[PDB]
Amino acid sequence: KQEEYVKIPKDRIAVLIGKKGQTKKEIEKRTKTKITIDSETGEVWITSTKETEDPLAVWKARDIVLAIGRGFSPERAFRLLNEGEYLEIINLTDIIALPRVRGRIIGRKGRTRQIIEEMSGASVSVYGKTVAIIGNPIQIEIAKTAIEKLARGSPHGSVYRYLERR
Repeated sequence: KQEEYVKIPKDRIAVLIGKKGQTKKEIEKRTKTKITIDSETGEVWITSTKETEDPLAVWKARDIVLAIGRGFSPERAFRLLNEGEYLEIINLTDIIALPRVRGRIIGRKGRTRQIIEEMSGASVSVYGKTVAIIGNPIQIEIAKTAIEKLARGSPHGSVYRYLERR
């Protein structure tokens, strides 16, 4: 027996559930957990079943839920099922008003965020008040560092050279 409890934005619940519960059920099937959603509050419970492999199966389902909630598509959140892959959520507030930080990370037509992902190997989601990263710890650390530089006003050339070096 095991229960993880989280809360995602009301904005995201519909994407977590998907077409007639298809996404919710895809997460349940891949992790062997039960996901229970409150559609009014955005509250989500991730519970183990008799089929659950181990504690990490629950944490991974929870992190997929959290990743979707922080703006990753479900297809992109399912990266977290891979071993050695972790989720890191950063509040934009403590790496620096806000739409300007988001634009610095994303770039013109999202090109900077594509450069960060290609070069670090991490997946990156900029959404509301957070940036969220999916990667092995090293990949996360590289994307995190580039994002921090960009948030503080570091020129693109410096960030791109830093990323080449990594």
